[PDB]
Amino acid sequence: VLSEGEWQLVLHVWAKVEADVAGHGQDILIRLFKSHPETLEKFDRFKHLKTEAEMKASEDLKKHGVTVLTALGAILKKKGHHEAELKPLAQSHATKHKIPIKYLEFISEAIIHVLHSRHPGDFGADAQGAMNKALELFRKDIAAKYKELGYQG
Ligand code: HEM
Repeated sequence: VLSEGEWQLVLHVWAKVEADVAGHGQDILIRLFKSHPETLEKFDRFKHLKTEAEMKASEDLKKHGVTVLTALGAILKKKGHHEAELKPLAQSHATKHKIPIKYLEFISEAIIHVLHSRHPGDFGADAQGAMNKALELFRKDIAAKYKELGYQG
C-alpha cells in the first residue's frame, strides 16, 4: 500500500507526462522493444519494424503509446483503488494478447527510465521509489487476476 506522500510523488511526475503523452509513449515502447525484443513479437501490428528509426517514424506506434499511457494514467490517478480499470486490462492481456507478467515488469522498467530522462527534477530517488511501488502494485494486482484465469505461470 502506497502512502499518500508516495502517491503525491507519483502523480506529480505523471502530471509532467501528460504534457506530451505521445512522445513519452513512443520513447517507452521503443525502449521496451529494443531492450526486450520478445515483446515486439507480441504485436502483429509492429513486428515489421526492424530499426529504431522505423519505430520512431510509425504513427500507428505513436497512437498505441497514447492508448497505453492513457490507460496507465487513469489507473495511477485511482491511487490503488483501480479494480474497475484493471479487470478489463488483465483480462485482455492474459487471454487475448497473451502477455506474461514478466513483460509488464519490462514495460515498468521502460516507463521509469523514460520518466527519469524527461523529468529529472521531479524524478529524484524518492519519486523513483514511489513510482516503482505504484508499478509494482499494478503488476501485483494484474498478476492476481492472471492467476484467477489460469495464466500466472
Ligand atoms: C503499462 C502496461 C500496459 C498498459 C496500461 C496497456 C494497455 C493497453 C490497452 C489500453 C490496450 C487496448 C485495449 C485492450 O486490448 O485491452 C492494449 C492493447 C494491447 N497490448 Fe497492452 N498495455 C500494457 C502493456 C503491454 C505489454 C507489455 C505488451 C506486450 C509486450 C502489450 C501488448 C498489447 C497488445 C498486443 C495489444 C493489442 C494491440 C493491437 O494489435 O491493437 N501490452 N494495451
